[PDB]
Amino acid sequence: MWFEILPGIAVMAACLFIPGMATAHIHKFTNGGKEKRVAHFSYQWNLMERDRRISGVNRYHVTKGLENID
Amino acid sequence: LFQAEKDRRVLQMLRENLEEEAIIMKDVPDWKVGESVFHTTRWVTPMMGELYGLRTNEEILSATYGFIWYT
Amino acid sequence: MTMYIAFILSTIFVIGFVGFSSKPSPIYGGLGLIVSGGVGCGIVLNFGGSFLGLMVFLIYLGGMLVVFGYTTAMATEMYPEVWVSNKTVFGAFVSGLMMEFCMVYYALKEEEVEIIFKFNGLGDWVIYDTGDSGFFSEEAMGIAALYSYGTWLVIVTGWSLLIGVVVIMEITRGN
Amino acid sequence: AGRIASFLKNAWAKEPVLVASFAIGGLAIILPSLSPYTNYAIRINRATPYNYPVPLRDDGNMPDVPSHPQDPQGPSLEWLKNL
Amino acid sequence: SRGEYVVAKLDDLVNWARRSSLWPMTFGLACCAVEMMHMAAPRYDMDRFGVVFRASPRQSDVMIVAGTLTNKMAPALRKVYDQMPEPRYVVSMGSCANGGGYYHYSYSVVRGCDRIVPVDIYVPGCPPTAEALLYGILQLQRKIKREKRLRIWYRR
Amino acid sequence: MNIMLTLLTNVTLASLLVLIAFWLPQLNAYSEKTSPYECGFDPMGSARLPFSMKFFLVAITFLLFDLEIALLLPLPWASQTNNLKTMLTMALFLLILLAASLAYEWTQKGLEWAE
Amino acid sequence: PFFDVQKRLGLDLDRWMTIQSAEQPHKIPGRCHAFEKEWIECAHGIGGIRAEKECKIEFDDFVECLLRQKTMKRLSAIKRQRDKLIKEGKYTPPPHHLGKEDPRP
Amino acid sequence: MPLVYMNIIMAFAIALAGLLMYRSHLMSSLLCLEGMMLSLFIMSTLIILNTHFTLANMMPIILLVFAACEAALGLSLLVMVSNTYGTDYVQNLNLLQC
Amino acid sequence: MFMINILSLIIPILLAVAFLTLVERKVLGYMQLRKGPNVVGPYGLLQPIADALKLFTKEPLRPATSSISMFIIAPILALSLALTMWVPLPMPYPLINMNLGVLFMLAMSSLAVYSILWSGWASNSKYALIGALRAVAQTISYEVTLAIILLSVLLMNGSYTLSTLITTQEHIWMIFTSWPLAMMWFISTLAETNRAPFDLTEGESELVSGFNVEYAAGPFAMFFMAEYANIIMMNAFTAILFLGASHDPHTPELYTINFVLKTLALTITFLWIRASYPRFRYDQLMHLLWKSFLPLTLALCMWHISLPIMTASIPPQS
Ligand SMILES: COC1=C(OC)C(=O)C(C/C=C(\C)CC/C=C(\C)CC/C=C(/C)CC/C=C(/C)CC/C=C(/C)CC/C=C(\C)CC/C=C(\C)CC/C=C(/C)CC/C=C(/C)CCC=C(C)C)=C(C)C1=O
Ligand SMILES: CCCCCCCCCCCCCCCCC[C@@H](O)O[C@H](CO[C@H](O)CCCCCCCCCCCCCCC)COP(=O)(O)OCC[N+](C)(C)C
Ligand SMILES: CCCCCCCCCCCCCCCCC[C@@H](O)O[C@H](CO[C@H](O)CCCCCCCCCCCCCCC)COP(=O)(O)OCC[N+](C)(C)C
Ligand SMILES: CCCCCCCCCCCCCCCCC[C@@H](O)O[C@H](CO[C@H](O)CCCCCCCCCCCCCCC)COP(=O)(O)OCC[N+](C)(C)C
Ligand SMILES: CCCCCCCCCCCCCCCCC[C@@H](O)O[C@H](CO[C@H](O)CCCCCCCCCCCCCCC)COP(=O)(O)OCC[N+](C)(C)C
Ligand SMILES: CCCCCCCC/C=C\CCCCCCCC(=O)O[C@H](COC(=O)CCCCCCC/C=C/CCCCCCCC)COP(=O)(O)OCCN
Ligand SMILES: CCCCCCCC/C=C\CCCCCCCC(=O)O[C@H](COC(=O)CCCCCCC/C=C/CCCCCCCC)COP(=O)(O)OCCN
Ligand code: SF4
Repeated sequence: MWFEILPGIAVMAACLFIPGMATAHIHKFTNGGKEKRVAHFSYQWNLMERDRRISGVNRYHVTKGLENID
Repeated sequence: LFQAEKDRRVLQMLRENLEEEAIIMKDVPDWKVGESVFHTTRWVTPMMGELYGLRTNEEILSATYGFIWYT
Repeated sequence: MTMYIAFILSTIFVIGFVGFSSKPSPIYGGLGLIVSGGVGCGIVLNFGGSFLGLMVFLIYLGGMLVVFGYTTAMATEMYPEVWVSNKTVFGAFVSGLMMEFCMVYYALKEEEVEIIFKFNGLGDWVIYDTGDSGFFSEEAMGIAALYSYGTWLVIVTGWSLLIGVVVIMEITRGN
Repeated sequence: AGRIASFLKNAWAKEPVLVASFAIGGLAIILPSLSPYTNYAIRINRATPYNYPVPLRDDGNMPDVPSHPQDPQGPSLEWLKNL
Repeated sequence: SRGEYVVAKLDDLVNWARRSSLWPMTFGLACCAVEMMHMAAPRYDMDRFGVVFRASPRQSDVMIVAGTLTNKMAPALRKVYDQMPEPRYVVSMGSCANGGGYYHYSYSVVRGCDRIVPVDIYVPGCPPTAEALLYGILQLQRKIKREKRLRIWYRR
Repeated sequence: MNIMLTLLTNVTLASLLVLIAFWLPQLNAYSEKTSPYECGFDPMGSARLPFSMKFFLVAITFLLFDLEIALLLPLPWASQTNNLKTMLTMALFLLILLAASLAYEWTQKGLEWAE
Repeated sequence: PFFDVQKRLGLDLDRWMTIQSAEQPHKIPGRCHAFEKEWIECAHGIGGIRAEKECKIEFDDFVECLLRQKTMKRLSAIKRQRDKLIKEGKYTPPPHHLGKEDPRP
Repeated sequence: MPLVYMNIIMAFAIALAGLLMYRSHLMSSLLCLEGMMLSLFIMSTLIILNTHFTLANMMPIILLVFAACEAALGLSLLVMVSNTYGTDYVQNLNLLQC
Repeated sequence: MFMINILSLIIPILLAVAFLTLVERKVLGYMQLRKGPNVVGPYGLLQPIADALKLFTKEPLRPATSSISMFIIAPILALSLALTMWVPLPMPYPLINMNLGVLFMLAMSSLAVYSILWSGWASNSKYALIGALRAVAQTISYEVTLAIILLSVLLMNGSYTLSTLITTQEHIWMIFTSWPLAMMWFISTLAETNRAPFDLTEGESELVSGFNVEYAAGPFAMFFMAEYANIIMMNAFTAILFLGASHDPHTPELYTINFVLKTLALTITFLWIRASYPRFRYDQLMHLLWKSFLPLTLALCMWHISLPIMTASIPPQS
């Protein structure tokens, strides 16, 4: 045997492993490695646009700390 | 703070558009620059065709379809 | 000017309406109506109408399926027609397409008035309001207000649905 | 009150699905009226600040309106913290 | 050369793909169909070889003539053979399908299915044992392996 | 944009699969091969003849019922109103009406298929 | 004809939806709240016949807010002259209208 | 008015003409009716969304509901017509004259 | 970089479908006291590759009486819908973060059956027409019940966003709250994907392969791929909806592994049910769904509407 079904299932699991984590990795690689922002409502989109405008490099994920206000 | 910044940004965009319209409309014989289309004299919120009217296509796309297309 | 996405969707909408409005063997009419419903769902999606678009798409899909079963049962012939299998169907389809294209060209090139008023063009992105929203969704709140504000609408709608069930039963009773 | 018991017996023996569905529907209809927690749900719904609270212009005759968010006056959400 | 190696490898790959997965059509006529069933039984389990039954002729590769082919049935057998898309193979099972068998001299029996359809493998017996039919299927697999289509096309 | 790109990619992949399926293998089609499939013999009538529907009434009732879910789907958002009593009353009223319509169909032998 | 029972009984069966500026949920305002309110206050009481002559200004402003026909006409004229000038070669639009703007929060 | 509104009006007019033409069948005219309902729904929701009429967002849904009723009604009648003639052709509905 | 994500979501799903065919064959074989495919490769690992290569190198057949455009369009639509309905799934981060994911899934699932309908109608054979009619009856039977079950389950979530289902059941699985709805939803998904005992649209013993009886080599393979992808996707959706896993934002691999394991368990359960029971009758399925599932579904919808108000536990995110 009954365990001879275990190999194929394992391979299938490996395939189902591929998308999820990959997406996560892609998101990180595209957003400075910090869990790409979710904008469900207009307020969150406005926050993202404000960050993009004040970043100075046209990237919303480049956050500015207290060192940017003298 | 966001409200204050939004008001200042909208006013700056409107002023830039008005200055540019004054520049362009100079040779038009019967044009009054900055003329309102409403009989009233109170404040009317811009239409987004008045803010990003003279700007590029990418800015317009981000302004109008930016939020809806973000997934 | 802005990728003409809404304009392209509206054109496909009208094309599907022409396709199913020439009455070519309702199977293909059903396909045309499904295409038009999906494209209209996309159109209202582009305007912020998510729930309304998804609802109209689902309702039509369910409705179309019943229609397909019904044409298989009652409205079929030995040689079902298509847009190129009949002179009349092809004539109607081509006339609709040509007149739609003519109207589009006249409205794009000139500020022409056809029936209602003059044409503007310059994309539909201009009319969008610059106002921002909160943590809620405007359409979602408007629709959800049906249960707190629209008591009368809910009452008449429920009564109409119950009477409709009774009515279809009585009509199909037979005798 | 005697024949209804026999009818319930017969319905449970023959069509239990209908009996269960009717019982669940009846419970869902009656129970919310008797529950003391409905007012708490309404209060929680009313306490959610979706929109900005516009300040009131001070005319000097507003004793119950706080002058600052940390002032003791105004509504309190202390009952929510214990729920 | 270079093209010869490529066409040989491609032909080997295609032959392996067609050989490893044969889908016979659910089609039995007489006694031999019981042994065909017993081939699918757990003891022999033809499925483990990639051989799985499919009902529709359009989704079938092999036609196994298991039983007597009467005159009333011959048009139906030819029809279902014609509707099988190529490549297709025919395996003749039992004496009745091979050459008439016990009913060779009867007035209503086709003396062999090879008069109606071209046959690839002839399996003898009455009925052939499930092992005999499995051996015939393996011989058909070997015959498919020996086939050379792309190699012949290259030398044209 | 992302959803449109996803739809285009999926449709392109399916179309490419169909094209490879239709252009790679050797095609040898003759008249007898492409005939309509009956079990072993030629079809008597045609597949375009009317096919009786024994559940037409159930289909129409499904048409009417498919809008009840459309009305009931905004309930998660309607749950966030201030006056929950009216919302609850109207939702329960709508569900009772749906149940009553289903019961009325059931008792009058409306769910039974035609003989 | 119009057997008005709502005003007689004070029921408000369908008057909550008639106009755009009447108690929307969560106080969400319409796009033309101010213009519609102004027109309604102007035209209330005088009557239907007078409201088409004395409150014509308010109705015109409300319609302009609704459809923005004049605004789009003005914008199209400005854009037409702008593109004619750029084709002739005298405009040279400023950098902040081309993508070189210094953005502000 | 933008091009989207005019395209929706054009779709409604095309569907109305298709309903009024009555080629051969009866299902096709019902399909034209549902197309008219769909165009009305799309235009109504576009208008409601453009002007931020919050309370009117529930108006299209109610529309759809009654659309269903109409559709159901038509289908019911069609069945009877078939049961009287074996074909949903409109040429058979000629027992009553003017 | 988005196309890389699209490909990384597309190709593994197809590979998983291909190997699920082999897993199902071996599982059925071992539950039938035999071995199943173990000859082509080591423990039969190369069987799906041989199957696909055989199917795509075989002559594709088109009937003479068939309507061509629909006949070719239907498999494309089926496969496209099967691949598309995977994007909004949070694993734990969805590829497309829709505000209304559940409604999108319902609409796309409703559109999927039109591939079966159009293939059956365009095949222009009696068995294909009967298969299409059976599909129509099946969807008429299950659609309303499925939608009401989804609404009742999501009444405790607070929205239609699929990502919120991860944080809704951070502490306790939702199966402990709505297990009757869980069972009814499981049966509805069994009927939705056209699986035993509700696999009436094919009817191997009755309609000799049913609607796809005329699809020879490539489009038949695409239909098979679409069906198996729909099986896996529906089981993943059920796992997310009813069996929520623990998501740590700094290591999503744990959530991905848990979710994949739950999906595989549900798929094995699907194969188990297929091997265990005989087949329903396509009128008995409608009678079951409209006389036993609809009343309980309506009652539980009323109960789940009343419960949050009754206990003052209304979910957030209006
Ligand atoms: C006594 O009286 C008599 C009878 O009365 C009893 C009779 O009855 C009778 C007639 C009966 C006879 C004809 C004999 C009939 C035999 C029996 C009745 C039954 C025997 C066997 C049965 C059919 C039961 C079978 C059931 C089993 C469980 C077998 C498994 C069933 C299968 C159908 C399920 C598996 C499905 C198939 C294997 C197809 C799957 C393959 C896929 C389509 C391919 C994979 C998909 C790909 C396309 C994926 C591609 C994606 C890629 C990316 C992958 C990678 C590829 C790249 C190249 C990398 C006679 C004659 C008779 O005298
Ligand atoms: C980013 C990572 C993603 C991972 C996804 C999850 C895992 C996916 C992997 C799928 C596993 C497939 C099963 C493989 C089992 C091993 C088979 C092997 O042991 O057998 C060999 C098979 O060898 C094959 O070459 C290996 C093929 C396995 C890869 C095919 C999987 C399909 C996806 C990619 C296709 C590209 C194929 C490139 C190689 C031909 C023996 O054949 P061969 O050595 O020959 O002997 C005959 C030739 N002689 C006579 C001269 C000796
Ligand atoms: C779209 C991307 C993929 C494209 C296609 C690639 C698909 C993956 C390739 C799969 C590899 C497996 C093939 C062979 C497996 C080894 C099995 C071995 O045993 O086969 C032997 C020999 O097999 C063949 O010699 C090997 C065929 C492989 C040919 C290599 C081709 C590489 C792929 C190249 C694809 C594209 C080429 C570039 C131009 C575009 C004969 O064995 P057989 O007697 O039966 O069985 C024995 C039965 N027993 C066990 C009972 C005793
Ligand atoms: C897995 C998903 C991703 C896959 C990615 C790859 C995509 C592959 C694209 C799909 C096509 C591949 C199929 C493999 C064979 C090619 C099919 C066709 O295109 O070739 C011939 C098409 O050619 C035509 O016969 C005539 C061609 C003459 C016109 C020339 C084309 C215009 C170019 C101008 C010439 C200049 C030089 C050309 C080279 C650059 C077909 O001829 P035909 O006999 O019907 O069909 C039988 C094919 N058989 C033999 C293989 C069974
Ligand atoms: C008075 C005339 C009686 C004879 C005529 C009878 C025929 C008509 C049938 C019934 C008339 C409907 C009148 C209901 C009008 C709604 C307004 C009122 O009822 O208050 C509502 C209260 O509604 C209550 O729930 C009671 C209505 C429920 C009616 C029960 C259904 C049975 C009606 C009978 C006909 C239905 C079909 C047949 C059923 C068997 C909402 O008040 P509230 O929420 O504070 O304010 C909302 C505005 N906010 C949000 C800004 C605050
Ligand atoms: C106003 C309150 C409503 C709220 C509750 C209800 C919510 C929704 C639930 C109802 C859904 C619709 C139900 C439709 C009823 C149809 C009844 C019917 O006609 O079916 C009978 C069968 O049903 C009957 O046997 C008659 C009624 C059976 C009892 C029904 C419920 C009676 C009361 C039960 C609950 C009592 C209170 C709960 C007590 C719990 C125990 C302490 C016909 O039998 P067939 O299956 O068609 O054919 C059989 C032969 N082949
Ligand atoms: C204190 C307040 C509480 C309020 C009440 C809440 C509790 C409610 C209590 C009742 C719950 C009952 C739920 C039952 C669900 C309905 C099922 C049903 O009744 O239908 C069956 C029929 O069900 C079936 O036959 C379906 C067969 C399909 C089999 C599929 C595989 C078997 C099960 C596999 C494992 C199940 C896994 C479930 C969860 C999966 C993980 C999500 C009966 O029908 P018939 O026997 O035909 O009778 C009608 C004629 N008199
Ligand atoms: S060969 Fe023998 S066993 Fe086989 S069908 Fe003929 S008589 Fe029966």
